[PDB]
Amino acid sequence: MNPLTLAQEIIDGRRITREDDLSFFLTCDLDELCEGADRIREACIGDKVDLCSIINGRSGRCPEDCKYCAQSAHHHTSCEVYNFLPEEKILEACKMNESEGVDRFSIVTAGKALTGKEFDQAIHAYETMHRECKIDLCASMGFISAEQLHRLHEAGVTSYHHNIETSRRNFPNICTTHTYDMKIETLKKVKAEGMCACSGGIIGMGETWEDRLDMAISLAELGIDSIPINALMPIPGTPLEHLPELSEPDILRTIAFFRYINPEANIRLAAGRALLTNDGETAFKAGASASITGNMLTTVACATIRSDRKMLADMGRDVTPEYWKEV
Ligand SMILES: C[S@+](CC[C@H](N)C(=O)[O-])C[C@H]1O[C@@H](n2cnc3c(N)ncnc32)[C@H](O)[C@@H]1O
Ligand SMILES: C[C@@H]1NC(=O)N[C@@H]1CCCCCC(=O)O
Ligand code: SF4
Ligand SMILES: [Cl-]
Ligand SMILES: [Fe+3]
Repeated sequence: MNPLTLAQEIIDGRRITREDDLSFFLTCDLDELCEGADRIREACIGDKVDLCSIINGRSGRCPEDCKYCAQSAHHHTSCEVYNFLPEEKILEACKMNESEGVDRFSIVTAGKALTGKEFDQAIHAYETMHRECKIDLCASMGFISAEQLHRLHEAGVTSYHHNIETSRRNFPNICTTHTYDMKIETLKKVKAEGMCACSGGIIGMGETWEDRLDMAISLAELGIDSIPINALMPIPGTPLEHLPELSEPDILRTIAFFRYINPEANIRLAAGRALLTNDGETAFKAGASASITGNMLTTVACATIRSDRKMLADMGRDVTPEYWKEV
């Protein structure tokens, strides 16, 4: 077995399982694994690169203890602190991302879960966006209930984001206040609601190569539709502030095997894209088919949205959103 023929087999319908020799993806040649991942992406996704965007709808004060997170109240960081934003600020950002041609937009909230009056405020914001704007809609709100997921879906939200973060084995080393099992339960609810599930995690936090493979396999078993691969941005004041940043070859290997293991998913670049040369150009040629663009939650964009769209179009990818296709 070799990466080039294995990519052909997957194009022709083979699917990697937990019982396959996953160590192959660690020992095989990187450039061949990238080439094969790009071919799998071309066959299963095609040339569209889906671009999404986010707003930090509620910043800081989270009681959870995730070791990477700027917004955990267990850490003293530079993060802004505010309760759920006024609707006008959300609509301003939605309209801006639509003016720039982004495919979808998400409200992302710090906290264990968004509940009660602030949840109602989010719903109202989605109703206004669904009425006024053509850009598609996502939410990332923590451990919400099935009834809340249905309310989001009825208001026009089509994807729910809930990252597994790390492998099951490594999860207790990153967070003690909630569990990996709790993440999987939310994801099952997202699928039962008929929404797209967007779930990935963070690499470079000290997890092993085998943990990264287990993340990829676990998301494949769930049928996850969109998989954000964040490289750690070490945040000053958090426990992980002094971890070394990942190299481009290590990120590319990860993107590529996530593509082999999740051939039909959008493998999506997310935080840490500045670690890649040319703001991720090579990753789009190594299995990635989607990216978050523009500003993140407490850190700034690696480039403007326009720069990302021009880079992708110049390499021959399609970045025209559906709402700009008039005829
Ligand atoms: C989506 S959560 C917000 C909603 C909710 N509180 C939750 O945890 O599901 C924000 C996402 O940002 C990513 N993230 C946070 N801090 C990061 C960092 N320093 N480097 C890379 N990714 C990070 C994590 O993967 C996390 O899932
Ligand atoms: C929510 C978006 N979806 C995802 O998987 N990561 C994004 C957020 C990245 C945050 C990077 C660190 C920060 O800005 O605090
Ligand atoms: S639950 Fe979400 S906001 Fe809270 S510390 Fe963890 S990643 Fe950050
Ligand atoms: Cl756990
Ligand atoms: Fe603490």
